[PDB]
Amino acid sequence: AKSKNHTAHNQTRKAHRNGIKKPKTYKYPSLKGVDPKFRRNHKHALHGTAKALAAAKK
Amino acid sequence: QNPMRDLKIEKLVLNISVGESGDRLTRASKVLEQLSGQTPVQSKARYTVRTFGIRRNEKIAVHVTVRGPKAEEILERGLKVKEYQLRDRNFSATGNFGFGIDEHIDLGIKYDPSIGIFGMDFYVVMNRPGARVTRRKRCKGTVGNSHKTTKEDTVSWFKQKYDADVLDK
Amino acid sequence: GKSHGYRSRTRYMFQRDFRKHGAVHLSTYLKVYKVGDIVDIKANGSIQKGMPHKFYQGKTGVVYNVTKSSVGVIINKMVGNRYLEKRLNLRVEHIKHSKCRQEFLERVKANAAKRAEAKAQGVAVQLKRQPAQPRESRIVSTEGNVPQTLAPVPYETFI
Amino acid sequence: QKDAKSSAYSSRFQTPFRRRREGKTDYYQRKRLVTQHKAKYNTPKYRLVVRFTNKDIICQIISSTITGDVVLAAAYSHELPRYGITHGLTNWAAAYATGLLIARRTLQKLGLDETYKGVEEVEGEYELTEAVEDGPRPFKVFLDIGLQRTTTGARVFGALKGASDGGLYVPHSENRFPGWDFETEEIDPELLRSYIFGGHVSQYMEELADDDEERFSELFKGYLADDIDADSLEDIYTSAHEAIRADPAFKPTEKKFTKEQYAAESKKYRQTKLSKEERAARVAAKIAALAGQQ
Amino acid sequence: VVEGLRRARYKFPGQQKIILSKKWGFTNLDRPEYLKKREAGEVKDDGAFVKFLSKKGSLENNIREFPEYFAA
RNA sequence: GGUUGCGGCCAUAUCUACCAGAAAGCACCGUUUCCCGUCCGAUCAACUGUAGUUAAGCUGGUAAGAGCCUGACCGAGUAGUGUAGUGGGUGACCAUACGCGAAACUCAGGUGCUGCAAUCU
RNA sequence: GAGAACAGAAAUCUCCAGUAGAACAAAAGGGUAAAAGCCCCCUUGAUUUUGAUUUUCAGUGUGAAUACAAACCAUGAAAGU
RNA sequence: GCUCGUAUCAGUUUUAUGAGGUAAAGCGAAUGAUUAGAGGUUCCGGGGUCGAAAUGACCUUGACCUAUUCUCAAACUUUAAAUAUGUAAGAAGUCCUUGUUACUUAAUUGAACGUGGACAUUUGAAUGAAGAGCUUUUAGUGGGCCAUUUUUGGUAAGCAG
Repeated sequence: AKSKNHTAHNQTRKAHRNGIKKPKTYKYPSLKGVDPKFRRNHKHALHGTAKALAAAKK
Repeated sequence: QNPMRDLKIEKLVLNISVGESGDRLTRASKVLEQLSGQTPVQSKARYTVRTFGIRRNEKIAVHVTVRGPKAEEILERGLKVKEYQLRDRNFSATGNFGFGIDEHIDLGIKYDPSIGIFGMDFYVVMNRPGARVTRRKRCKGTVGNSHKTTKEDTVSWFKQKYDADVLDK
Repeated sequence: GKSHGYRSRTRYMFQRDFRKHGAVHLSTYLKVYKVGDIVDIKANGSIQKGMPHKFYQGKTGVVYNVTKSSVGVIINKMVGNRYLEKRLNLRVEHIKHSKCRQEFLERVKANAAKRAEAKAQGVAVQLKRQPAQPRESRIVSTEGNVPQTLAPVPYETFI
Repeated sequence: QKDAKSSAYSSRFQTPFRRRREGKTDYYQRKRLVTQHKAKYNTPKYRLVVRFTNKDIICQIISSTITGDVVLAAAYSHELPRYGITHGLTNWAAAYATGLLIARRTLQKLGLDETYKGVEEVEGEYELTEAVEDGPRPFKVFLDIGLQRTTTGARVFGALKGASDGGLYVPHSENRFPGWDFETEEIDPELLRSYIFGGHVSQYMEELADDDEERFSELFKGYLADDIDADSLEDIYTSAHEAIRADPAFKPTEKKFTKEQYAAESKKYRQTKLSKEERAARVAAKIAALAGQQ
Repeated sequence: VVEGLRRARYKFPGQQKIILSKKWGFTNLDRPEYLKKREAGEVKDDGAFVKFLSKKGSLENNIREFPEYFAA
């Protein structure tokens, strides 16, 4: 009692019903996976930038 | 047109190949060292063949390389032993040559009964200035056709020096 | 049994080249990639560390991370009915900049130049690109170019 | 003909890089030296390239770009005699002097001359150019010897030590200086100082004068002509060192001539290419004479 | 030879045609072209096939070969 | 324009044969006391550039050169290929319509360019 | 290919040619020539911590791992690895 | 259902820029297969005629170059399509102030983020958009089959894949 093993029939149609729309993009992407040295530096630089901006517009 | 194209002895390799290793091999290395004035290098086996009774890495041979006036004088001894009779077939097509002798005592070595009788072959490699050019690390090169050695030129040189002729055939 | 390895069916794809074997020229190491740069992936068969997968061979992505000898590239890969963001740690030998992005940046600079020129005098710059318009009317001469009449040739074996 | 290479062989032959087949550069170590940490985006990687030919010492400070390597500072043993070492322009002491000259030259050029003065009371001790607190870091350059064999007591490491003493921060270890012992892992400062100030050459001159006057008169001819001896050579080495520390500015020459006349002379003495029409005439004459029987 | 090829066609499957080639024998040159080259000297016979002279190459090698074309 | 050092593109740069090379810029050497390494100062290391050749590494030039690059309304709109027909044909396959479009062949040209620094009748 | 007494088709030595036609544990395919092959020297990074990532994937797990980070080391003159 | 009015879009094209080794083609280009000569064969091999002397002669196998020549390759290839396929076509953008940093640089050198300023009905191709986007929850399904093309095993099958 053998049966059909595999097929890609109807798969593209099923995908394209409500499918291949592009993923949504963001400003300020996640900083995970980037160099942790750069992460520490960016954290300190952002803190300093916020402090300086508050000082500039008190 | 011959400023530096004159031939000069590059080196003389003194080679013996013993069918077996052990006492024969070390005593033959010893006599070669005593004849050459320097320690020789032992050559192992490249593969295994049953007829010659050899196996891989067996230290089959011993040879040495001598250059300069000592090479020249050892050559003079070799030609004296060989009666200064050489062959065109003996001479190679690249300009180098050589020949083999037996009973090394003929060269003028004091017979030690321990070492016994041991033959050996001399091979003379010959060229002109430019060996540094051909085998220096930086900017490797090859000498030109005119600067390259050849059989007729080397037989002419070998006759003119020592006035030792070669038989026609 | 079936075989689906990491480098399966990559014979000719990762085949190095014809008469381009051996060491790689140092321009590739001299190129500089920053975060946000669009880069093309073409795996080098002679370099085995940092090699991308055969799927990402020939794809284009955005640099999101920079490291000692590598670069983080973001590729949108179609998985089923959607694209997922895959992050690759590729090497500078396998990675290469995008001439398309360079051309677009050059066009942006040019476009700004023409807009500045328009602000200078306003000569209807028409910033946007237009497709291949149909060719307008033209008059072609026959002096020295009298039409040579052609006819279909009879069949011949030609063997 | 046995000496006939196949058309297929010549077609499938892949020639190496031009410098590789000229035997000038090792692209392995060149990649290892030029490849820069990608997190340091456009930071140049500076190599102190040292090159040795008899009659010439070349020391250059080079960074690498896509269009080619660019030279920052250069010092030459052929202009060393202007600073005061006339003979032995390719020895260990001359290499040290050239390294000192290039180090001082680039420090003056880039503004790190006052800071990182180097060593003035040179004795031969192994030390690196440490960074000064509350100031700029020392100029970091990596040694480049090309195909020259790295070994103990080499003039390449003489130039290395010369630059390190001049003030360039060159990362290095002392186990290659003349005076480092294999059995006892300690460098001999006195031996290194002698090599720096020409102690080996002075020793050779003294022993030749003691034993063999024939060779001592056949060569060392410049020293005999200019009345130079064992102590005077150390004196002139020190004077050259202080003169280098004083004026490393690299005053150039006007070349006493002009590139236009140089080019004109070289062109008139050079050989000229043959035109396509001339080649066609040559083959026509060849078929007329060799082939056409006149 | 046409009849012999017809018999071979009978032996063979499918459909075959018999064509009177306009080239000279087993060469790839039409009969006028071979005739003109052979009255000239770019054509010289080997044991079975024929050797052809090239406008490019080593002139002395062609001259030690192809002597008739140059000296004719 | 020659040359050297560092190179970029990596044969228009390679390979075979031959001829030429003023002046500068590696040479056999004098050498092995020292550093260093080998059976062998041949390689590598080192000190003198001093008696000395263009040897010839190197460069340039020449071959109806091999190779390698660049083109073509040469091959050839051919092989192949996407789309269409209730097109042909027993079929194998083939033609047409709307498009895309090779390679090998055949000719023609070329035989390194260039960056930084230094130096040279 | 040429040459050297035994030594010859095959023993060791020496030149010349040699785009790899060799070798790299294995099966095949890639890859590698001042090396990724052969030899020599040192050595344990085949170490610790827990993250991120690729491949089959449901973007689950197992198997390998690409790039880092914080340490401690090896090697090399050093760049680096 | 939720947040939102001509939207961060697209089973499409164009422009620009990547990747491919399939069709084709090629084997006087590599590997493997394969037909036929001819030329020179003297570094071992076979017999015949000069016939008691070796590299003193010829015909063969051919220790072997061509002007070579006929055919080929799913697990061969220099070359190499068509159809498919990855990106980009901007305001989350482009240019002066480097303001912050414990990262980085020899260095206020770079890296990242940002404050001040300039850019409108061609805000940077075409076409369309029937409202973009987003979340929860759950049914049935998880035996498929048949054209036209590509294609595997098989003689073939209304065969199997």
